Amino acid sequence: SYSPTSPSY
Amino acid sequence: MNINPYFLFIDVPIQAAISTTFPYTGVPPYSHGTGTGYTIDTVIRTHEYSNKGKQYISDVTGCTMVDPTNGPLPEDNEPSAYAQLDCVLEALDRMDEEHPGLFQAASQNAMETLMVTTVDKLTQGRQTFDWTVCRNQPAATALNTTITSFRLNDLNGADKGGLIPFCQDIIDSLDRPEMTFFSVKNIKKKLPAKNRKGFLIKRIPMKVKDKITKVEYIKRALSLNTMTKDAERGKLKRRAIATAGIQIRGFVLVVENLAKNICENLEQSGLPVGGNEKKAKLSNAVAKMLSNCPPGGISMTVTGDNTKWNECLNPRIFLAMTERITRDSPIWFRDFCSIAPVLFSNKIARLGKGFMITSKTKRLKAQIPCPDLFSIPLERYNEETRAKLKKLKPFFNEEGTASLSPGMMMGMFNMLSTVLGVAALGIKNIGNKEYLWDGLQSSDDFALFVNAKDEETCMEGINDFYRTCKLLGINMSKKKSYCNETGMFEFTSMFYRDGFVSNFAMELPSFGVAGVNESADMAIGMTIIKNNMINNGMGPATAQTAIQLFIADYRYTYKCHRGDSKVEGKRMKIIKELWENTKGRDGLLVADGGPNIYNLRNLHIPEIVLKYNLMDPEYKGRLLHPQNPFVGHLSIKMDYDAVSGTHSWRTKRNRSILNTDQRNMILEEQCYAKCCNLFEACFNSASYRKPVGQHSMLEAMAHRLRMDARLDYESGRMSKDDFEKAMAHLGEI
Amino acid sequence: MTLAKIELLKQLLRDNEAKTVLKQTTVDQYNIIRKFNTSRIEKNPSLRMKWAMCSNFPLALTKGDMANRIPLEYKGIQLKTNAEDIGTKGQMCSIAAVTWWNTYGPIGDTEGFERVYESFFLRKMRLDNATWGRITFGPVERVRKRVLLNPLTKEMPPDEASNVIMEILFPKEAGIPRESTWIHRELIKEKREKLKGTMITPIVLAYMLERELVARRRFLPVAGATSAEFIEMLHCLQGENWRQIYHPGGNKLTESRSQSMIVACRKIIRRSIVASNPLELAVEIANKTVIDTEPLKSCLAAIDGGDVACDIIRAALGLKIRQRQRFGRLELKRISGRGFKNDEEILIGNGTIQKIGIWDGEEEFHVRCGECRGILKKSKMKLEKLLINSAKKEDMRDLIILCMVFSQDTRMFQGVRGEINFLNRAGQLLSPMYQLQRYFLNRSNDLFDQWGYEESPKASELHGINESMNASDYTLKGVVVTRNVKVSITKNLSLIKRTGEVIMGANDVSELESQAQLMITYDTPKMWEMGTTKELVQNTYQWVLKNLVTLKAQFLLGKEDMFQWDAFEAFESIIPQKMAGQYSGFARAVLKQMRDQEVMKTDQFIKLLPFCFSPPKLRSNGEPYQFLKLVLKGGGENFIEVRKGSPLFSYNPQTEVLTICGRMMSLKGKIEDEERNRSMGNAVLAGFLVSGKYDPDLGDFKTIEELEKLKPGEKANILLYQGKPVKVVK
Amino acid sequence: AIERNLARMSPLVSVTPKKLTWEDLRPIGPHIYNHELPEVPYNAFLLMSDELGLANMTEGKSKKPKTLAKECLEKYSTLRDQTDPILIMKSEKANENFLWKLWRDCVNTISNEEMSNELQKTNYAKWATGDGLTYQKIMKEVAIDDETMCQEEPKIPNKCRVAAWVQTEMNLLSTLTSKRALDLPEIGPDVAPVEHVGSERRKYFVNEINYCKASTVMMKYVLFHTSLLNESNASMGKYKVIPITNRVVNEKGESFDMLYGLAVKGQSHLRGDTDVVTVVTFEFSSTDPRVDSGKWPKYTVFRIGSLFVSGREKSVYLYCRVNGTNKIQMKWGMEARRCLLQSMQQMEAIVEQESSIQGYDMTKACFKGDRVNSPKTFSIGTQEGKLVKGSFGKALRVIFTKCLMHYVFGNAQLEGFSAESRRLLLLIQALKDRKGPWVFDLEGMYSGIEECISNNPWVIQSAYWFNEWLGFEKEGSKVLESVDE
Amino acid sequence: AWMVQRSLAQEHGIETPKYLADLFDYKTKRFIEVGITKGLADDYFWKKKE
RNA sequence: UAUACCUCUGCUUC
RNA sequence: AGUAGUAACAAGAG
Repeated sequence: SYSPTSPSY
Repeated sequence: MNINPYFLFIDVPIQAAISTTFPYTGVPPYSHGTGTGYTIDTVIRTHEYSNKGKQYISDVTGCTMVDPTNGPLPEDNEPSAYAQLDCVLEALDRMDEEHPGLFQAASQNAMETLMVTTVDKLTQGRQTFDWTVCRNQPAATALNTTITSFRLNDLNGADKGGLIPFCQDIIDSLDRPEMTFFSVKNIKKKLPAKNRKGFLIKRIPMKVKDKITKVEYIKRALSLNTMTKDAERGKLKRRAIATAGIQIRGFVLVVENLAKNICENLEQSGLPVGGNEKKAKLSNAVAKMLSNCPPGGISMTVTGDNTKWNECLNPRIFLAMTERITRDSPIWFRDFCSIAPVLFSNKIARLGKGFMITSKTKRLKAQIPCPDLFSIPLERYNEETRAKLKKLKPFFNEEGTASLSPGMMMGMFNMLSTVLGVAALGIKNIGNKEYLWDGLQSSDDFALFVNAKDEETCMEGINDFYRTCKLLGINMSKKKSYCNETGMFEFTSMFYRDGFVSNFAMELPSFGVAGVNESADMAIGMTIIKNNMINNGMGPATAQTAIQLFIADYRYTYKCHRGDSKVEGKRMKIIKELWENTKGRDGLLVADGGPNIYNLRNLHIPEIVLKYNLMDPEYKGRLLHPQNPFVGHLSIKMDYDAVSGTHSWRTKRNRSILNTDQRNMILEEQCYAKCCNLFEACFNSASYRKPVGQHSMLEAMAHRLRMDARLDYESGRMSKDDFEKAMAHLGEI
Repeated sequence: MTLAKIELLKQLLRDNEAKTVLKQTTVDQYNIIRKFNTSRIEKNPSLRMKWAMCSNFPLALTKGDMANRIPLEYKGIQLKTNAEDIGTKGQMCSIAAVTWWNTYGPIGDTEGFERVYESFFLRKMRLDNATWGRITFGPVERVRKRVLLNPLTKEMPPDEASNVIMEILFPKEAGIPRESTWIHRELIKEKREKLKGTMITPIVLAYMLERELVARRRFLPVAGATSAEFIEMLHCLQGENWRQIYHPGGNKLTESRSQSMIVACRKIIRRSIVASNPLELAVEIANKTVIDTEPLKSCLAAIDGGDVACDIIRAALGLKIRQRQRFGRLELKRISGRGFKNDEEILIGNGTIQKIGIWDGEEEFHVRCGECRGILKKSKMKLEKLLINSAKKEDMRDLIILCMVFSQDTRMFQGVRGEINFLNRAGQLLSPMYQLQRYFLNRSNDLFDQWGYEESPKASELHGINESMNASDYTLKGVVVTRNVKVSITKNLSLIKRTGEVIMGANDVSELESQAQLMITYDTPKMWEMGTTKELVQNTYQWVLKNLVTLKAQFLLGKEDMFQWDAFEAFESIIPQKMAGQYSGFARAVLKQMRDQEVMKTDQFIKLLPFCFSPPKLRSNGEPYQFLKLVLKGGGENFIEVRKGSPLFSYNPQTEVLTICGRMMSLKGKIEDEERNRSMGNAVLAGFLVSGKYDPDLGDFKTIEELEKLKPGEKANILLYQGKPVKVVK
Repeated sequence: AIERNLARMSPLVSVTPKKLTWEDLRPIGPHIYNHELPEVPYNAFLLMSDELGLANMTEGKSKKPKTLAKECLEKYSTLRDQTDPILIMKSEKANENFLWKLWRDCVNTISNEEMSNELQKTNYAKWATGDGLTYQKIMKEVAIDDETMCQEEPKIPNKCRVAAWVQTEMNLLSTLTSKRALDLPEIGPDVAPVEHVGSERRKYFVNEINYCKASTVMMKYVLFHTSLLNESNASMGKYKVIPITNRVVNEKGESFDMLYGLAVKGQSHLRGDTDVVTVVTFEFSSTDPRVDSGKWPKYTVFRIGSLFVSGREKSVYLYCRVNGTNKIQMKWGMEARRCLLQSMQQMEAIVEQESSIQGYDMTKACFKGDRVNSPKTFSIGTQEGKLVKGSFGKALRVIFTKCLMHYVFGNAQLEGFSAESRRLLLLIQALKDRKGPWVFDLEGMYSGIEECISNNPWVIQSAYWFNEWLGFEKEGSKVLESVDE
Repeated sequence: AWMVQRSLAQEHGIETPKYLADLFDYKTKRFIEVGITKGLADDYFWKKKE
């Protein structure tokens, strides 16, 4: 199970 | 943090990610209104490139002709149409000395094909300029109007069946003093009615004989229609494209078949090479030019492109090409192949609709036809069109057409012009300088390779190629073309970089719904995925996504969402009943709100074949009812694999014709259709195989039905009643 | 029905329009008036279909009773309208009419449907009955070749197929009988029985028949498998960077095993040659090789096909070896005599010099061509005897012709007229002998006349024949028609016989590396070893980069410890054996420069380290062979440039990125600090160093022939890559 | 003859070749940096980043569009009942009264109890639709005599300068959210390992796009054009109100039905493909137009309440605008989901190439990293004059956004720019690889490129991005210039 | 003519002549080939039998 | 002029 | 107005 992330959220 | 999508090119090189530089998810530019400004542009520019040659008035047509061939050579880089015959012939001799036997064999193969080729061949020409009505029509109708017209002038070459007598009638019809032809006009007739007043007026049409004088017919026979090209990608400003008449089609077919037979055996021509094979040609052609000069040999590849390709190549050169190529063939075939260039050498260009003038004060508009083009002060046109109309005068005809001796149209002699481009590649050297060039040609796009010891020589070898092409009427684009060291290049939107990269964006529009019908579009949509996985480098995940996205576009377009889902619609209301009625729901097609059972492995299998075992007997019996009404009378560019079921339907005919003067053609069509439908009932193979015979169409049906009657009686099918009745009917016929 | 046709014909002839149409229009012109219509060519059907589906009644219906069984509405939904269509003259309807018909319409006869569309159903069972294997990630070379897309029932040309279709569906309208009818009489008899009771339209049957008869051959990128039942699954079999082992269902052809069997054995041999004890590798691999489903042992045992490469493996495993040759249509087997090919220039009959490989020495073969059989005896360009049997005329004729051409007789060579250098239909130059085969099979009158005749055998069992394949007293010179019808293998893969003679040469297999027909597989570790050039090039350099930590460290310690690794044997099987030692001695010396001197280049160390496996070969002087580029087998692309980058290998020092056959690799974090302004001349020629920079007084850029002849301690100019002059000393 | 003609031909006939150097590559489009010009305005069909969707929790199954907009406005009735117009900004040639009357007519028509979504053919609807504005056709004989009639001088696009709203659109459309919008249907079951690799790859590739902003903007364009084309053929003469619909699912798995605004369909007797049907958009928003006024000269903005967006209060605006589309562009909107494939293929190629190098499925490695390898990193953009490393996911979305912007701003200026600029791209790659590239008439290349930079936002911003990228490559070329030498 | 010849041969259930015949007798169920010679009839007869 | 708040048309070319 | 962009639509026809 993939949940994308980022350094602006 | 400002995001920049161009910074992807720091990591991944441009060829590796070339798909991202093509905006093919977006919209292509369409044309609006008239293309007369674009057509006049081409007329002015075509003569602009050949105005220093020889002007003379044609005593046949009465038109202003210009001739650049064997004229003064250019002293500038402006597109030159001034080709030199000797240099073309030498380039052809070099091609013959390196490819001997091809020139005569291609002429014999074409000549042997021509003899077998029939008249019906001309029906597959798509849109054709009908000289009788002066409109673009279907090729089949344009051909029929010409045969019926020819019959009124006592020219029955089509009755023999072969193409030769028909093409003989065409060159013979030029000599006729007055060419008669049909033109339909209406008649009122009181048909008996039950309408208070006991009658009804229905306008029955009837044909009328109409005449044109010899000169006005020759002009129409030499004329070419024009219109703007829609959906031309990768370009800002639009341009014009032409359409030819029925006379010249037969002669072009031979010249292109002749030039095809030449291009097939040439190794430095990319035509008619299939896109998949073009890499097999290019990658190996590159491999040769790589390992050829080891010692400091700078092999350079030139990404080429030609400017004014059609507007500079002269028919007069193409005529000399046929005369050289048909050296060994007999005289009748030499005269046959010469006709098509001769017609293009004296051709006439039509200028489309015209120009629309308006007044913003009164809110009015009106089109000015090309005949009335000059029935108005030139100040009332806009600034640019005022300049065009002044330059058009010397080449303008009274009846509203433009004379145009030099230049070709967009897509006419594709093969034969490729030959001339290959002939430029065949020289390879000039003056025994230290270099050797080679390349691949395909109409206006070429790829030149140049090997030499130092790059200063390469650029002179390219310059020698540039100056050579000028003598052939071929102009290289200094602006668009560019040169680099061999290893990567571009050719017809195919990007080499130590191997041709995949360019998925080019094929992306094809993934959508095609527009044939539910049954066909499904097969087409899965096949496009299958093919793009193989050829255009699409992985399994992106391919499985395309399987989903197509079904999405397929279900909204054809309004056939899942039967269990609760999407509302006229069809969906019946789909939800079919979902509740059917037991084998996985057997239902998507067109009937069924589930999508496709995946990577079964793309090549039709949907009806996949789910056949899962269907209910009543569902497959209704879905595949042999005599169902939705599939019409079928008859045997890419093809597909699909089953002929109820979803293999055809749409309604365009009804706009109903309220125009061309209603006649509906009764004209259905009259033929009734005869052909009965002829097909007499001859079941007529749908499959082309029937042959110069005898009467009725005779074939009469004899066949007589034998069917005689055999059905003597075998024991018809009684004496039905046999004597059948012979009594046939006796009257 | 005949009465209804004639009645409809009479009613139609009442119309003066139709009567004149039927009398004036010809049977040829039927093809024109059928395509006459007001219909226009849809230039944007994707758009027009989306537009037409938002309208009420876009579909058109055929006028008939079945159309009338559809109601005008259904529970408020408007199915169809009264207004007719222009083309069909039937009621126009909506897309809901289709869904209604499928739900509440008449249940029709679908008997025969599975036999009509058999061609498609055979795809379903070829997928249902199939079994998938392993998916593996790694490079693949794709060769773009013309291949058959779908498997056929019996392949024919269009002209031949149409007549067969015509005989099946419309026998009364076939016209002139053709020879195809007699050839395919059982295929007609079969299709006539299968497609008898169905109600589906003939035009549909002719379309399905034409699919399973006429061939669709198109260019596609392929690797490994090239059979039709594999091509149809080509999308799943392979990619540019991945492979998928696939085993289709149903029966497979015997000839298809023969094609792959040869390529399999050759590829086994080409690898095991370079490594010492070839027999050990050849048996290790061949035991665990698979052709689709069958192992190579079983295929070699059951199939009596073979060739040079095939037999060599049969010996290495066990069981007999069949020395059988195939000359186009003629199939041979070797009774005795081992000939040897020699290239000579023969001035053939028409008057042209031709380079042809003549077979010296005496030979004897057991021959067979189609149905005719016999025994052949030949020598260097001479038919000594030809004892054949009686059979069909075309088989007896072609057997004698194929024996005359295969024997390379001077009476055959001096019997050519006109030209015999014609290409095939695609445009490819055929080989010298096959050109003569294609010519004399057609034009045999020049051969029979130039051959000569002699007395027939007067023994009771023997007979003679003449030009027209009939018994005669004056037989052809050397022709006779008769009424009567252990081994071991070396370390270096040459077969020896008990008497000491050698019958199979390891250096006798063909170098032509063609594509197989079925799925070639190697049930072993290290499959890549039996791979294509670029597959091995890319894998090899990956094995280098993967172990660059220890290999670069051990190069400062272990002198010649690294140069021979397990992985590099595969890379050597690529290299031309006539240059392997020359490259190795050069690559080792350039590498030893960077070792013993203080000038290292990791991008070069990675480039040349694989070339150093094969035992080196220096010059007479002791200096190695200098090179610009190290060429590899197959294709002009495959070479590693020493100074410049190359299609197989290049390095980008801005990003510190290495390109190996397209794929990107990063060297960042594995490079020394002093490699900024470290010229490349110090690892281009063995025993050379950069002193200064291009001095015009030294002259031009000196070639290898000059550089090798330069004396030690002598300056000269060298050009690295375009635009980088350097001044180098020995 | 060839050689004898080449002797007598003039020397002026030549190719004038010159070897390409980096200083010869001058930034393309010098006029876009000039402040004397007006900055390019927002000209898309619908809003993208500034949108504001009114949510409504449902079962997750299709309902009628009017009933959906009714129940959405039932939940957020404070804005629906607002009949008091608070006008913030106004388009030059617009009519406050007509537009607001239209908005109220739409709101009330959709809110009513009856079935039909038809709108009364009022005087304000006839202005916003442009009734009767077509000119009357007359005979050629009359127009020839009428000397006041003339051929119109053609409207040429204006020369606009760079605007930062494009940059911000790109920045925001590429970012992640908590809301999945795609409607991807089912497929057959996986059997072959390739299908299991592809399915496992989709979990990484697809949901990377699905969760981002551009995915919802795309689905909005698609589903809207899908119904806008259906009304345009079914109800031709009837003015109709169409809602801007899109179903959405959050990370917890609850179906939110979003409503971004309401639109007025014009009169749609569309014969030709290029025939226009004017559409009037009334769209919700949280953006104050006075912040970036240069962005909204085509829009007319109201202020119709407030909402608790991210906990705190936010002012709700109503962006009103008269717009237009045609049969072609509505179709290409229905076929706009293909913006996935163009970006998903491009990056799956990098995953497959990386799997070739290391011989196993490098999908998880590229995205997240793993035991052996680190995560794939790309130069994603700038920040105060220096590079920034973005992850594989971001580089995926940046392309997907770029592919969406190719459609939303797709016209002849884009085609002409992309094509002619792609030539100047390839030359730069040759210079990057050091393949000594030569050019024959570079001014011709620039003249062909620069004529396509007029008033397309994406073209003008790509020309700016191209010159920033071209500038950063020139600093890297200082590495290669002095290698060896 | 070929349609007649094939329809007769197929209906009567016999082989189709490889060349085009001239007549066909319904009572005999046999195709007929007419020949008009100048000199002897026996010369033209056995040549057709080939 | 009238029928005509009617009728036909949505790629059907003048 | 607006769509749009080197010329059109913003209904046409009887």
